[PDB]
Amino acid sequence: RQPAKAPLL
Amino acid sequence: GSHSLKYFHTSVSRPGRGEPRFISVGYVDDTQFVRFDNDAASPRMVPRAPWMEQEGSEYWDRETRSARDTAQIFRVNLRTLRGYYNQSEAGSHTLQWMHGCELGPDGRFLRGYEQFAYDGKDYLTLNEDLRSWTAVDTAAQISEQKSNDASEAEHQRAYLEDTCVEWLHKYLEKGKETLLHLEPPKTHVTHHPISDHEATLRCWALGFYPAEITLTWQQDGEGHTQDTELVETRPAGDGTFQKWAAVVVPSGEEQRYTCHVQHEGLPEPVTLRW
Amino acid sequence: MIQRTPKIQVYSRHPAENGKSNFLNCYVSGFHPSDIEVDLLKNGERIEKVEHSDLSFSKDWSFYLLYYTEFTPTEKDEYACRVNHVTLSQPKIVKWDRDM
Repeated sequence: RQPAKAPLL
Repeated sequence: GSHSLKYFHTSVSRPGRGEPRFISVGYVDDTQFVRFDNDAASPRMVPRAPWMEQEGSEYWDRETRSARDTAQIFRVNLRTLRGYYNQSEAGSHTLQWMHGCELGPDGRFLRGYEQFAYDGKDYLTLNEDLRSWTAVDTAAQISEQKSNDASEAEHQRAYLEDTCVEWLHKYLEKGKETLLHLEPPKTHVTHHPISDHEATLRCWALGFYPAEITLTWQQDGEGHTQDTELVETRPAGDGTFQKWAAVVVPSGEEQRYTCHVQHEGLPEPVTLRW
Repeated sequence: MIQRTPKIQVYSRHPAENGKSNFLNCYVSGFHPSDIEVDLLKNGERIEKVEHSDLSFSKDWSFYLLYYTEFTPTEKDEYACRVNHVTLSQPKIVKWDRDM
């Protein structure tokens, strides 16, 4: 499965 | 052999037309198995491989929530990046995110990676040490500092070494009959006269999986015949791949040319002549 | 801003046999940005209801897509793919060759 939280830029 | 679990996320802003378009896909090795597309009133993560229907509704609900939240985060990032570069709202821009974990032949964690791109160029990279970031410019250095403030490398390291490894093991088991089945290429040679003195020999490789393959035309002692035309490996549309290699030979000398095909599904490399 | 023009391959799923069901594929790859127009043609006329795969990309961030439909190859029917992209001064037409 994919990450729950994607990084903020 | 080695295996990988990989995701590819793309967000493209649509000036004067609402939210950016967001599309993400997941791959196990060379097989796509999930997709998310926000171009819908109620977008869902959906399977793109038949063996993923063994996953229950809880899996799909959770993946749908994760992908919807990623799209919103990417809409924010596109707006942030537009301010970093002092760019107008009238321009369309692209933000891409790719990440994956790779297992070695021992089935253990071998390498993890994560990278961002802005308008088709490297932006921010999670290094293979999984504890540091590398920025491409001053804008990405601010993004690096945010990641440092949030221990983002530690969070992504946990996903890549734990969540990613565990679910790659599950996917490989659920789709073993196709993911672990090497499909050898079907091979043949075609002949097309160019003139009275020359002809084209085309060596075909059809219906193989995985995509990695090597095609070479041998002309006696020359293993890589001069001016061999190779096409990029291409999907057949059914999960398998295709490729061919062509060479122009003097008419009447076709017997001096041999095509070599090497693929992991073949117990030994295959040689063919017209 | 990095822009890349699409590479184009037009081909069939199975070896072409006249009068036999098959799939006409148009593979566009190595392009950026992702916005692209792809049409499959039968004797110069656009084929309706052509599907394409989910947008993905490669390590150099360039995108790839597979457009495909059902078709019946014959001796006289002329099939082709028409591609338009921001990098093209004009749309590009690539005829289908059953030997390629």
